[PDB]
Amino acid sequence: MDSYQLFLDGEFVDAADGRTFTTTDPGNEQPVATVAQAGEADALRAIEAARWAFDHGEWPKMTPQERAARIYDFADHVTKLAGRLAMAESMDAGHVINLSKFWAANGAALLRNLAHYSANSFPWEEEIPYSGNVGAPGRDYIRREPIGVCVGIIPWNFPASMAFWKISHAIIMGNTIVLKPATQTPLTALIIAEAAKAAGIPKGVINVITGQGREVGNLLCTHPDVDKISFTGSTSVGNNIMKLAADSTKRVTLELGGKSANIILDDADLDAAVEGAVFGTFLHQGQVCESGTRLLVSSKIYDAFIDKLKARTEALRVGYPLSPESHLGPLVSGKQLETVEGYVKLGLEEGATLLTGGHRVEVPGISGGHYYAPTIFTDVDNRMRIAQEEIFGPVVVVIRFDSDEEAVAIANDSIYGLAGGVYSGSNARAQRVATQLRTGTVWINNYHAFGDFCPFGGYKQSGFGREMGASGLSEFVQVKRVHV
Amino acid sequence: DEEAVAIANDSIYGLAGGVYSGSNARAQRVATQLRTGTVWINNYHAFGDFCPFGGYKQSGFGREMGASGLSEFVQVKRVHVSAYASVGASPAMAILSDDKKTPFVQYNAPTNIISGHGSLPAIYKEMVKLGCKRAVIMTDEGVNATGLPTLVREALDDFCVGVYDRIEQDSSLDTVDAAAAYARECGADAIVSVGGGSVIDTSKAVCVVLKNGGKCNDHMAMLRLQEPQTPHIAIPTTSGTGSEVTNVAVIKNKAVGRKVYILDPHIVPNSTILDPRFTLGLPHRMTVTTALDAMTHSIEALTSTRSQPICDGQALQAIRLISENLPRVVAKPHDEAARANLQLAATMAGWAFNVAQVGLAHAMAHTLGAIHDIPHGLACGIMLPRVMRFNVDHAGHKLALAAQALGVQTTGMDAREAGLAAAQAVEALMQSVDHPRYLSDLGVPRDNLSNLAAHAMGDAAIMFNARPVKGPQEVMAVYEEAY
Amino acid sequence: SAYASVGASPAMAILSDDKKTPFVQYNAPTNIISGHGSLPAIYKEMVKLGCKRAVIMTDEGVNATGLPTLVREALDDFCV
Amino acid sequence: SEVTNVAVIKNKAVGRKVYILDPHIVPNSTILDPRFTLGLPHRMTVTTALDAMTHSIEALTSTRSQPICDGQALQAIRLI
Amino acid sequence: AGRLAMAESMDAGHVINLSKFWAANGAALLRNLAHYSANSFPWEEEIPYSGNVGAPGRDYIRREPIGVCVGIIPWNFPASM
Amino acid sequence: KLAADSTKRVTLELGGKSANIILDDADLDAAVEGAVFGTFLHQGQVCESGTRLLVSSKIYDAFIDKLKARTEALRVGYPLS
Repeated sequence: MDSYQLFLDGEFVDAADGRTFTTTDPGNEQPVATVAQAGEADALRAIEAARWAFDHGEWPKMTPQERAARIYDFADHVTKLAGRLAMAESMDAGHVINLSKFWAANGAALLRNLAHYSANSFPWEEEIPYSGNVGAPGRDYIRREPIGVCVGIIPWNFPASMAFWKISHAIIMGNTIVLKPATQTPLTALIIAEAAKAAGIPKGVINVITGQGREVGNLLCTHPDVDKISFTGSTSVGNNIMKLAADSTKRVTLELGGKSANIILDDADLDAAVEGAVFGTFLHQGQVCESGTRLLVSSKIYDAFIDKLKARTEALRVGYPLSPESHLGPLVSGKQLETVEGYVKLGLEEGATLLTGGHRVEVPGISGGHYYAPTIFTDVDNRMRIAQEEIFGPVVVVIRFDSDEEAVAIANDSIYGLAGGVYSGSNARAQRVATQLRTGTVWINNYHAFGDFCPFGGYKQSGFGREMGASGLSEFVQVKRVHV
Repeated sequence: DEEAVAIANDSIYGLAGGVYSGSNARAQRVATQLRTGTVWINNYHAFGDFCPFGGYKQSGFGREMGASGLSEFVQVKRVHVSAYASVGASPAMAILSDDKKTPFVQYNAPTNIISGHGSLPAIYKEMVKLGCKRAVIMTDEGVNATGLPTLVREALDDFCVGVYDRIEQDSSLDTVDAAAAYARECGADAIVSVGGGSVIDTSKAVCVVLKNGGKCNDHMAMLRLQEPQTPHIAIPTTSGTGSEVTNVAVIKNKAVGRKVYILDPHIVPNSTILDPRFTLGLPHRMTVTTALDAMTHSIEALTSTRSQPICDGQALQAIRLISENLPRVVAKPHDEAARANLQLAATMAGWAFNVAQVGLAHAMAHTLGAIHDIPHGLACGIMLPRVMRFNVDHAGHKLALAAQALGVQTTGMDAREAGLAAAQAVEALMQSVDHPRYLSDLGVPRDNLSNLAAHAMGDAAIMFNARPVKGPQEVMAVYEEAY
Repeated sequence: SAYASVGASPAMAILSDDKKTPFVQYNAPTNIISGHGSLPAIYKEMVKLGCKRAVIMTDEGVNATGLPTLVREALDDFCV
Repeated sequence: SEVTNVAVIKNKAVGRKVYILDPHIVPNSTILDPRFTLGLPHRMTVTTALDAMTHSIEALTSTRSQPICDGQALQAIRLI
Repeated sequence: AGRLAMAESMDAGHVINLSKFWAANGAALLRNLAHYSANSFPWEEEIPYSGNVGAPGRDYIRREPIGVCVGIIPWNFPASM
Repeated sequence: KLAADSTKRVTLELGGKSANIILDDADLDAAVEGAVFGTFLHQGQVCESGTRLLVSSKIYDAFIDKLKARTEALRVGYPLS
């Protein structure tokens, strides 16, 4: 059985006390590997390593063009581990192989693209031709500089992708990052740290610590030597991490969950609309943050849409993640399965009509595993708790409307603002609907259209700040005005 | 000054600061190290409407004034308008379905084709059309020994300013960098490539580097460039690689030991010249290997998941021309018409697989070439029919069309039967034209097949073939069958 | 001359019985978009060409069928 | 006409169709959406199909026929 | 301008030579920021290269107002802040 | 901390202890004038006041006397005067 170690100061080391814990495959409930359990001493060591790498290391001092070559080497060594990363992701987080086989390629492409943009197009120095002050002649210009030590906390939804996002955004701009993966899925961050070590990244730039409980997270958030926290997860934990970081006045970026609405207009193509709705709701068993769990369907096409949606949903195959024939895998843990069952029971109590699913699934040839059938609820009002509270499971609620204004009002009637989608046969009508949605991302006739230069983020209580693009890169730099 | 900087930064606040000095350079050296949101040199309290201000550390966060200040009071929304509104239009949604076909692609072929007897002098006018006056010829030692680059130089006359002949077979990033440096020192504004696929791909990379600057490793991306690159004219000397009309260039990364890609419609050569003089003297082995490489291109393009009727027409016409004219070239080496037909077949096969994309055979051939230095044509030819039989059941009526193009009669037969007949015809042609057929002849050991199969899965050509590759266990089977 | 071969010029074909002139240059730069529901791609094609103000040219018979209305809705704000 | 470089215009003051022939007048892009021909009547369908067939057959026979044009013409004939 | 300067001097203790410019500075700032917003601020921005070849289409950025804002200012520079 | 409970965007502008650095090649008259201004504008109640004055050892003696004289030359009186 494989053994994994913390990545501190450019080397793999055990925990200070030598404690370890075992990860488990959600597909068959078998142990996968043993991972070292970081304590408070290891968190302190990582913080000092990052602080020394920033204050006295060569990483923040070298030019963007010099950082670009190191990032290219890092991306190449990341590509060299594609199969291992995909297999570990499938065995640890439950991603199906058809989904998880692209993670290393996507991460390397993102690294190369962001490094090229930083080295070639990012405005590291910007002029101010007109300062608005005639009594102070001189040269005014803007310098952008790295913030310092960054702490990135990622959830169990997309471990490899989120780790790549955090590491790229932190280190490409010249900062040093301490990465803390989720308790359930720690392997992919360590595998990426292996490529970071192989590529010759300076020591202390990238640190990965894995630990159960929440003492390590509190120590990371409240330490005076940490300059920025980038957190992704649930709203309740983010609202507490922000309170913890408030005591030292440090920059915090929050990416929280959503209850994204998918709108189908009466002129939409029913085949494409059904396919897109099914994809955007049941990709990765509905455990994506931007999942369209609220399906707004026009009254003029409700009857035709419902039957096709039912057939398409029943056509899905649930099986082992490593089997290429599987479309859906298991939930990340038994607690998540119990939460989904509780939400289904609540929805049944509230009076919603259960169209399909709502029960556990036994995968043939496999004993154990957290498998759940995709679930559809109909006759749902927008003020029901199931239409208002995030689930993180393969459950969808269908709500009908009569007009585009009513659809917009229903979609905006939520505390989340992460994403949304519109399906229509006219670009003008879809854009008219989209310009009124109070969400950070709107997809027209598509869903889950990820991009390297397309910023994404949340409105309202879905968080603040953006990732990817110049907007994402600007979160990790300071702004200095110099007057001569 | 270092002590002053250390004292100034020794605080929990980062709002502002000031430096007074008689030298701007010294003051700026002191200022660039201060961890404050605003630094004044020889001034103080210099407020401005477009000058952002704010604090570092425990002086707060965020900025006021300027675009930086105005950006604090706006949200950012990303809107994506899909180009297609149909089921199956996106490869990403194919994960949750048993059907993997993705037929939605956009077709383009802007290359200006020049062909015929004595068509080389047309390069003199093509240079004027492209607005270029300083061309540098890119070639290699083997082609330079035959005297064809001398013919190209005489055709260019005063538009040629240099010749670079140091391009090596299986070129790398350093070869591209050296060629780009040599082209830049000569003040080139256009690149003329005379050679095989390696020379043409290296010239594409050299054009990208010349246009954008930097190093070759910086530009290894997919669909990133937004504007036309340095003008490029390709003059192939092999009877098929297709590289004169494709948008992809493959470069070896010696520090990684892996062939990297650059894929962009803007790296397609502006023009190409199909003069039969450049292939009249080609030996027998090169002729048969390049013809079989073109045949593999056309057959794989007819079978891939992204096959389109235009690509089908190109592939079928190329297959017909190759089948009709390869025996004529083998028997009658300086038959000019057959050489021209082979060149046109190669160009059309390149057009076909530029859009339809290649499958597993090229994924195998690339690893074979990267590890054992095996030429591309032999590797493609020896694995074409085994890949055909490998995909014989998931390929539809396409293989029947290929068999009809080769000449095998298919007035009535099951799709399996027609697919097997097509591979039988391909093997018949291969044996008729003196083509090598087994990997044992070229020195690959039996045991290294596991490592080769493992290295095969890392290529991007997978997931474009008709049959999805479940893992290395099937690549093992095909490699062993090829032994 | 762009060509140095016999039969390359149509003018010299006057003094010969053979009239074939096979020397031409081939080009096809048009970007082909096709498939079910491929009309929305015009919105991105307008951005690729660097245009923002398109005018639809049609006739009465086609305009009566409502296809130009579909094109206008696809163009949205790029149609003037 | 969506991919050709020639445009034919009638000159009413002369009563003769005049020509403009240039590679730079080729359309930059075209959209082949089946919605734009799904409602075409029978007479228009057969006449346009026969016009395309005439194009392909004449191109295969003219004095300037080339193998690329031959492939295009043959594929078009087969599809029609 | 005169009323604002007099009130600032009497309320916050600013000397008249300092407080006599507050209204002019505020109006100039308002005009400059309004002109920049109307003419140069990127309210709509294109994304020519999204980094995703599997999702063709038009990507662009819309910038929109946040909503209700609360501004708390200290006694240092009341009018300017 | 109060705004954390509803997850709303917060921008903070807090105080400072800004340092004013005088190098040995600086012009002593201009340096003294600038230091006095940047420290005593509005009685030092500006957020960006340079309350920490870093002076090189090579020019300390000459700078201190001029700074003392310039500071004692300041007049304190009614704001409206």
